[PDB]
Amino acid sequence: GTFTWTLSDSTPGGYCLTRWMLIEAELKCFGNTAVAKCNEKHDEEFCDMLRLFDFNKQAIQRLKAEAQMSIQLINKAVNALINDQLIMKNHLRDIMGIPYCNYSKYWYLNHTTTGRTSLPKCWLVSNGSYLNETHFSDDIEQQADNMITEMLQKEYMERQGKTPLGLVDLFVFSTSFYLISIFLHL
Amino acid sequence: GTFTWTLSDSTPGGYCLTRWMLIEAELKCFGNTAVAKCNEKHDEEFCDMLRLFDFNKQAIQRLKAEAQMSIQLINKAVNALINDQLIMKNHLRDIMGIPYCNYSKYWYLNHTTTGRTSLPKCWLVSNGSYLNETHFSDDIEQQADNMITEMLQKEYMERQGKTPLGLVDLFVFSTSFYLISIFL
Amino acid sequence: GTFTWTLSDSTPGGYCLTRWMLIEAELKCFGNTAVAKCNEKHDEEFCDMLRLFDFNKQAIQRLKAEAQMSIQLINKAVNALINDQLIMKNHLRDIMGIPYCNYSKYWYLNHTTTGRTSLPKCWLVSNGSYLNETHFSDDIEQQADNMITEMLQKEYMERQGKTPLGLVDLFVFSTSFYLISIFLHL
Amino acid sequence: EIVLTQSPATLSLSPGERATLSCRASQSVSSYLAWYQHKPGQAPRLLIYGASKRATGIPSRFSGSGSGTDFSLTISSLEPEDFAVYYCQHRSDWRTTFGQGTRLEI
Amino acid sequence: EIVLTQSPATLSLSPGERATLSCRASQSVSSYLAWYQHKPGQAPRLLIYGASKRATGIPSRFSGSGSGTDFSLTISSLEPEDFAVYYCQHRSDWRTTFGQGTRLEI
Amino acid sequence: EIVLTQSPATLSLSPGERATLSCRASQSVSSYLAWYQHKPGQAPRLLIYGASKRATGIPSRFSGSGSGTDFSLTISSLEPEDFAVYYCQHRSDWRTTFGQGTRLEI
Amino acid sequence: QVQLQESGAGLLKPSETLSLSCTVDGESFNGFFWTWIRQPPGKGLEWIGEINHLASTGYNPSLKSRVTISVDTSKNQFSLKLTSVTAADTAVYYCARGYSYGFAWPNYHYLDVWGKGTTVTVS
Amino acid sequence: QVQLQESGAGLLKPSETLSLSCTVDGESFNGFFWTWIRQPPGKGLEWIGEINHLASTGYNPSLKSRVTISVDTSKNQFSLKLTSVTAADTAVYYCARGYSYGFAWPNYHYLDVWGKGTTVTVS
Amino acid sequence: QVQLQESGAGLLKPSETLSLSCTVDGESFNGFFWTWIRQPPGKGLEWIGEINHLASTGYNPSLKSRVTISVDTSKNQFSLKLTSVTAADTAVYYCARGYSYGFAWPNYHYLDVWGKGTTVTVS
Amino acid sequence: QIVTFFQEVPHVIEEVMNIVLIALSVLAVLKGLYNTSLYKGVYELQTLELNMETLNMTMPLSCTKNNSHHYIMVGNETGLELTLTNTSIINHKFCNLSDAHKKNLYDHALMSIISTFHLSIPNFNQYEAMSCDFNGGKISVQYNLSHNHCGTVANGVLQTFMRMAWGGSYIALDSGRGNWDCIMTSYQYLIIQNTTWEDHCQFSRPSPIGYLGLLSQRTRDIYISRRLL
Amino acid sequence: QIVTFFQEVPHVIEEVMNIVLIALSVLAVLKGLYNTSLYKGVYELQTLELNMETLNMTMPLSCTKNNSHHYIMVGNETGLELTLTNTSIINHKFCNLSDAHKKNLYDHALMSIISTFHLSIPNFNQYEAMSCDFNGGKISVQYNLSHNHCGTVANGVLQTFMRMAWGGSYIALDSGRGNWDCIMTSYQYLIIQNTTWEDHCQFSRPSPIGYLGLLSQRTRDIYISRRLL
Amino acid sequence: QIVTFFQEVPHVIEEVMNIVLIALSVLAVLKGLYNTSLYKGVYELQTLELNMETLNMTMPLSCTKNNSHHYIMVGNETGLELTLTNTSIINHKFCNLSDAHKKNLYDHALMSIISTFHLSIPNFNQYEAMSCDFNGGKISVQYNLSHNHCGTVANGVLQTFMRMAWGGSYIALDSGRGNWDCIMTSYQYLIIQNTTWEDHCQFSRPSPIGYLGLLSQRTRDIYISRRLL
Ligand SMILES: *[C@@H]1O[C@H](CO)[C@@H](O[C@@H]2O[C@H](CO)[C@@H](O[C@@H]3O[C@H](CO[C@H]4O[C@H](CO)[C@@H](O)[C@H](O)[C@@H]4O)[C@@H](O)[C@H](O[C@H]4O[C@H](CO)[C@@H](O)[C@H](O)[C@@H]4O[C@@H]4O[C@H](CO)[C@@H](O)[C@H](O)[C@H]4NC(C)=O)[C@@H]3O)[C@H](O)[C@H]2NC(C)=O)[C@H](O)[C@H]1NC(C)=O
Ligand SMILES: *[C@@H]1O[C@H](CO)[C@@H](O[C@@H]2O[C@H](CO)[C@@H](O)[C@H](O)[C@H]2NC(C)=O)[C@H](O)[C@H]1NC(C)=O
Ligand SMILES: *[C@@H]1O[C@H](CO)[C@@H](O)[C@H](O)[C@H]1NC(C)=O
Repeated sequence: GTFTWTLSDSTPGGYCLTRWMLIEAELKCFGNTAVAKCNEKHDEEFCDMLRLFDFNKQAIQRLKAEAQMSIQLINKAVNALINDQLIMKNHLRDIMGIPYCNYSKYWYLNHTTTGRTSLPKCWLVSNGSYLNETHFSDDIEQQADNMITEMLQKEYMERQGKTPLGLVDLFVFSTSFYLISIFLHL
Repeated sequence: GTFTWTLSDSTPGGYCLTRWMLIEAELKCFGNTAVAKCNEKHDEEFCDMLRLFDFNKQAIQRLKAEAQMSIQLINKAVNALINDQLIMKNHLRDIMGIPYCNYSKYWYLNHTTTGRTSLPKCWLVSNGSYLNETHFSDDIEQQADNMITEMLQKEYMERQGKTPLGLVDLFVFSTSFYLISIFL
Repeated sequence: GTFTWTLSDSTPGGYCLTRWMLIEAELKCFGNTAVAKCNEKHDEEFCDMLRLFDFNKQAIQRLKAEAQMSIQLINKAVNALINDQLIMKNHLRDIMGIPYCNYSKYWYLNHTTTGRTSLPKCWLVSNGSYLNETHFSDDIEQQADNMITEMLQKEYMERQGKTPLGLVDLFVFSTSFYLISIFLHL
Repeated sequence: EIVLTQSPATLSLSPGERATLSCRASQSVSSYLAWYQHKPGQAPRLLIYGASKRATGIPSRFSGSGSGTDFSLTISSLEPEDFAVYYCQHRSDWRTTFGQGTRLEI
Repeated sequence: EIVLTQSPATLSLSPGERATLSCRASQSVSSYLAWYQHKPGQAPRLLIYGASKRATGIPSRFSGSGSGTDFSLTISSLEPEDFAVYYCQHRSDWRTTFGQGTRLEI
Repeated sequence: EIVLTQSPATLSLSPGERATLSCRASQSVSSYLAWYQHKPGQAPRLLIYGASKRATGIPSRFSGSGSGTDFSLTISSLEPEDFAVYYCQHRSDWRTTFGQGTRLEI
Repeated sequence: QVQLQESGAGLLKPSETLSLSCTVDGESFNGFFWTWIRQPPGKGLEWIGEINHLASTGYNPSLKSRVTISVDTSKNQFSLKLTSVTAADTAVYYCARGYSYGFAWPNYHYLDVWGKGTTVTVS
Repeated sequence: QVQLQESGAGLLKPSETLSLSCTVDGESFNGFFWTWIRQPPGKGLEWIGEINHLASTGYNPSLKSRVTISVDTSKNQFSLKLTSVTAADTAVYYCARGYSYGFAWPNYHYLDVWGKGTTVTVS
Repeated sequence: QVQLQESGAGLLKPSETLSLSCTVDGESFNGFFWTWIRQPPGKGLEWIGEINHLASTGYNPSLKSRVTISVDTSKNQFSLKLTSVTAADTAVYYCARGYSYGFAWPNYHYLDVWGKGTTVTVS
Repeated sequence: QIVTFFQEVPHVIEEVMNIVLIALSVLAVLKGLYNTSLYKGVYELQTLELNMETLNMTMPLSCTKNNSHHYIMVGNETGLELTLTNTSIINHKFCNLSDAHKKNLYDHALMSIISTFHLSIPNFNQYEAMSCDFNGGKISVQYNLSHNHCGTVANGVLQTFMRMAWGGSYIALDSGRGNWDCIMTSYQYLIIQNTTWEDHCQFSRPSPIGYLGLLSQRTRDIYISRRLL
Repeated sequence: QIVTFFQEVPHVIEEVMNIVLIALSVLAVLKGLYNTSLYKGVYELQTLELNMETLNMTMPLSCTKNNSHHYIMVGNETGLELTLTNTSIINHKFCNLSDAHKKNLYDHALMSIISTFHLSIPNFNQYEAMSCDFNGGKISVQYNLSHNHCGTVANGVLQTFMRMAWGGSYIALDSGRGNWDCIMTSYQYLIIQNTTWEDHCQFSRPSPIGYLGLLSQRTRDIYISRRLL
Repeated sequence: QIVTFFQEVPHVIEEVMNIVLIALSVLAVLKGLYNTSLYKGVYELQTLELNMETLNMTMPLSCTKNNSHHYIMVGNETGLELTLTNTSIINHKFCNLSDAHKKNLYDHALMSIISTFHLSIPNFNQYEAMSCDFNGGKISVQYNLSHNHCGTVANGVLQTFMRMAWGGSYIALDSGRGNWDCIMTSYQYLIIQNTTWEDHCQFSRPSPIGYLGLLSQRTRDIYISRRLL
């Protein structure tokens, strides 16, 4: 199967990691654009972790928690929460000597003015240490370019959802007719 | 893994629920645009049910059906048909006191003039009863909005497959050159 | 879960089947367009096979290979590589007498001038032989159509990532203002 | 084991009177008691079950009540054919027990 | 348990004649029969197997046929060195049975 | 089984002199050896463990060394309260062995 | 109409084996507890034991060591066997149909159809 | 070229143990049913039994209680052992190689390579 | 501060059962090998055996047939039982606390805390 | 595309850009000539209900009659009745599975369902709590639920029962609200016996969902009972 | 863009709006001056066949020699030969798996494959139908297929065999067309023995697909034989 | 959109199409009036780190103290210590799982973890390599790792251990570089015992990942030891 868990309501449509969920003690909120990626992508570690944390929060909130863990609950919910083949991807990368995600650390780009961010990506490890930023600066640049292009394309898609193609057709044809008329005048 | 079963041919590319498939005892056909969502969504209860019904139909048609069920057949095909984690999602919602899908009932919007419809969504239950419409009205509103937007976007997408970008650029540049000329 | 294995580097961002990987003797390289579909589709047999071959290559390269097979490795990696429900789809088609894929043979369209190709599709069998072309020419024609449309659409998408909709709106408004002005002059 | 003690041991009443018979259970019952009427020469006859339901053909004067450890059977206006021995009866899982029986005489 | 009856128990034929031998199984055979030649003093010699195939070193004049329950051995033109005792032989899973033997004499 | 042989059997040295005591294993050791001092009338006293580490209260005069099969205990400038018997000791999994011991005498 | 036909000899010597049978005529055999009760002279009713159509059984512990109850479902009958009878085993013996309701509170159980009853004496 | 070399004493007394062995020279030892047959004086061929290289065996039921067939794949031999021999066991004993074909119809089985045969008189 | 208080009679006749006990006072009972050592006159230290808090044991093979060692974790004690004592069992007997470090190289083991000892003579 | 826009006019006036475009088109043309529940006005909310019964020939269908009685039907001829009850019908400790397999008289589909149910129970560790009778090819399985509530065979059995009879299962369940996902009921036994087909679904519609979902639970939470499984 | 539009003129001339745009562009330019399988004509249908043999070092490869002989090869040295046959080679009822494990002489990959096969069989309930010999580290497993066909040992074994040697398995299979997915053949035995490597794949190409697909079938359809698995 | 275009100018200025459009708009307007790590200038690279400890109430958390000591904590009270060591603490061959289940004194979550670990080991076939003590409800499990390295108990145990304490477990491992994925250590035993909660995670952060990933490994690679599972 495929994960199905939907994140609880939080960035009106985004999601917020609270102070306790992060090693540094402050709130961190991600907007609806990045979080929407979690609904459909299958190989993003941060999305699996968001689903895990949200499940922990909702289970604690909605069930009567006791000091004894009912291991049954997570044992039967895990595959609704995460892709265990992503864990397997990182295990296979580990044994092959390729940098892999150990799920602790993530990086993202944050626009200095508008505060909009990309979906956090796992900060890979090798030889027992986090990779130097110079090793994956190419991936970082790719994410920056993606942020720009996806923003512009979202702008286009929003316009397409509001302005009918027929109205543009009519505007263009009316302008062409007017140009033909002004040529007739001249 | 992931479901792979492809719906049988039926709305040219859509899918029809026959009179026997429904409690309403009436034929219900759904169009290609709503149905094609089922190819790539993972969290739609109705698409899982469509695949189940189609597998039942094709199995009875192409195999020599007998009174004794071969539980082997469904036991090995089920994961090709449905997402068992969608069942788990509704089970977890149920035990958390959250309204959940029990797969009996679905709602959809139907354009009064054109007959085009959205993909049916599960009508949720809570505390032994279906939710009142006013409880999930926002979802319904959202669905309505989506249909409009999706329809509009569809037009753009199809235009983009028939008119190359370069012809648009050439027309734009020709108009601009003509305007520059008429200024002179 | 869901497959996660990412193809190794090869068509800059594509993938090449080397001469050993094929029955006839020639290298066959596929472009980034076809290969990107492998990252997200769930029902393409050729993508599962690409992941299998790439995993074989990477394991042989990065692990000390020995003549004795470690069945444990493939046993734990298979679901990261392929969708076993796709194998099940073909098994179910076979027992129902529907034409099915046995994963040996694939067909694709190659543009005579530019050498661009569709993503290869399994060439189906039934009653012990491959189908004749004429039995699935419709699929072929659809593939042909897809290529053109997708190609055209891709150009638009690229443009949308570079030219802001604000600039299109500004150009349209300026042109309309100029047209109204030249009408005023007339 | 759940045991049943009936009261009184013997009951002396005139025809047309109100007859009340009690049954005390050692602990809270696993199931509500049954009441049987036993006359010499013939098999016991089921009167009441579920502490308050009438067996088929049992006249309306026979009624019952009770819960927990205390149950009671009542004959509102008893007839001369109501003078017999009476037994309460309990069953826990695979274990059936009878009260000692209350004798009911004119 | 499949048994084989060979007929006739004895044949009297002059050299150069045609010889036919019959083997009837008690039921449809699990396996097509084999025919052996057995001359006094030496081992039985495989002649025919699969009811029709010719073993190595067997002259082409030997032939066989049959199916189901009826199988037959034929010698087209018989030489003086073909006079022996002939056995049909069947095998079901882990059980080998022989016919009683037909003897060819001049 | 890993066994230990201590050399010399007896060692005669003057007070204030350096003393070296050797233990030879029969195989490469499963664990580094321990050295105990034993005086008549009292329990053995742990001197060195891990071939080089001093136990609690052991003066820095006592030292150890060694690896593989060869191990040594050294007393730099021995005092009159050092003259006693010395045992090396090895343990493999659930098997403990001692050496015959070396007597250090004036 | 349900009938329970009792059968078996009631005249026995001490240490003999009482052997009684009861045949069921009417309604189903499954879902009931076929029960043996006895009443000694000058005493109350005593549950001997009971048996199901699955031949699962329950016994009075004061008799458990010396009692057996069996069923023959093919002829809808059930039997009681009491070994090494003594003077304390003289009684009237009844076979009865018992029904237990355990599906909802309050649970109940009763014996609705009774056999005629066989006088059994030993001396 | 395949040959079957037979050995074992053929002269025995009643109630003794007939013990014969046969060594295979040529071709494989696996895939064949190594078979013991006998011919009594005046009678036809009689199947005693057969064995595999896996020590799986089949026996003629009339002799089953007295017959043991064994193998030694290391030196490619197989042995017959018949206990408590009476006058009915006087016969010529053949060791033979059997081949069974059961992979397609019509199935067949034969005994292609035969041993010389050992005369066995018990008296 | 850890003490090993030892108890048990040291005076015995041949073929009797030596029965010694040792109580631990201080620190934990888990994570140690409670060990019995002996020194017969004219000889060196000899390992009798050892036991954990899980009652897993190891014995010197020259005595394994006659030695039993046991633990009582309730009162933090461990016991030695030797049977069929002969003159070879005259010795001073020690209970000691062993510690084994096997988590990193070099592994080591020692006997750091010892009991006073008991003189066990048989005659 | 023009006619589609003329049809979808009402939802595009609110956008100012469309008003500007329409005004510009009109000006250009003029200059050239000179030289029961309803949403967004048109979308009716309609519903459908699936007849799961039509799947009977290829998959089991579970439904609840009432608090105590539930069913999993297999085809139109046979099924299993699952009853929560205080009245036990088996009073021995046997479950002679190997002999039943050897005799091979039961319905294979029903044995498969029994196996799936039993293998889906989490942390089952009291074999004494399960009794059976398979004589004559019948299926009779009795789980003794008598007794923290989370670590009890009753909890694991009820979790499995809730999933297998999903829909209508709640009326008998959650009577004692437990910690985490744990269930407690007032019943002392869960009994599973084979039965003939009958329309029992008074409380909830027949559905295959519970069974299909429980297939992936098999063996997920079994304990090890020996070193070599 | 524009050059690419020129390159695809045949596919875009047919559209009316493309023609209108071209005409408008041409008019505006003028006025500014005044002031063997082929598809769509260009797409050749081409084919490729994968050499699955190159995978031999990391996964088993199945192929079919003929109706009766099929193989699963593990690397370039060893494998298993699966024969459908009327000639059994084991005539006892033992399958001494425990002693085979204790001795630890067999090939571990081959034991893994045998385990996957046996655990994938649906509803196996006749332990006497399976006989084995593992002496000396060899693998020899014989399933007895002797006899509705759907609820038999032969059906379950054949289903597993078909999947394990998928591709070329069918030529001995489906001869007796059964109800639902059920298989029937005329063979009385299926025999699996270890063997050395050889190019046997006369009928079908080597392929890892059957084995990989069977991996998820393991234990899916086993019966319970005891209460504590 | 206009304002957005104005604020995103530098990234689009480089495109000649955007410059052309800007120049055209400006000309049209004029003619009408006549009648610490930075990326792409604006993006700062920031990081977050997840506090997995907050999950402790609903899922196990593994971490590594040092080369020899690793832990899987369940809640804030209990857990399992996994120690690679040369010092064995069990010197017998029993693993009395049946009696442990019958007595039912152990922590159910801890027994679940033990079961998952043991069932996840590939090709376990030497039952004498596993010894246990469960008396009093305690959990003590000892794997003998003593001895190609691929087909050994030591390798299978170590692979399972590497996954169970993934993150921090590698420092104990990869010491003998084996063929394919096979592991070898100098340690003779792996010991698992219940412990009380303590902050042990000096070497790697607590993490549920290894355990969650190991859930899907259960039973994937076990051997059959009997015909009827
Ligand atoms: C998902 O969640 C939803 C919401 O909780 C749940 O919906 C419930 O579904 C159940 C099961 O279908 C519904 O119960 C049905 O109710 C019907 C109406 O009952 C009322 O009205 C009748 C009079 O018409 C009254 O007598 C009664 O007291 C109620 O007030 C009723 O039609 C159904 O019962 C008939 O059908 C079943 C199923 O075939 C059959 O077993 C019954 O016997 C009965 O059939 C007829 O019975 C009569 C009398 O015996 C007989 O003479 C006749 O021949 C029979 N046949 C016919 C053809 O008439 C049934 O009880 C319930 O209302 C729904 N709840 C809500 C809140 O809407 C879904 O089931 C859930 N899905 C899943 C998968 O769990
Ligand atoms: C449960 O199943 C058993 C056997 O699988 C059924 O008993 C058989 O019923 C058939 C159908 O009438 C009879 O032909 C057989 O003689 C019965 N076999 C026996 C009694 O051994 C039984 O009826 C089923 N139970 C229910 C309640 O349906
Ligand atoms: C089967 O395996 C055994 C055990 O290693 C080997 O010795 C034997 O030769 C193999 N047999 C064949 C036919 O390959």
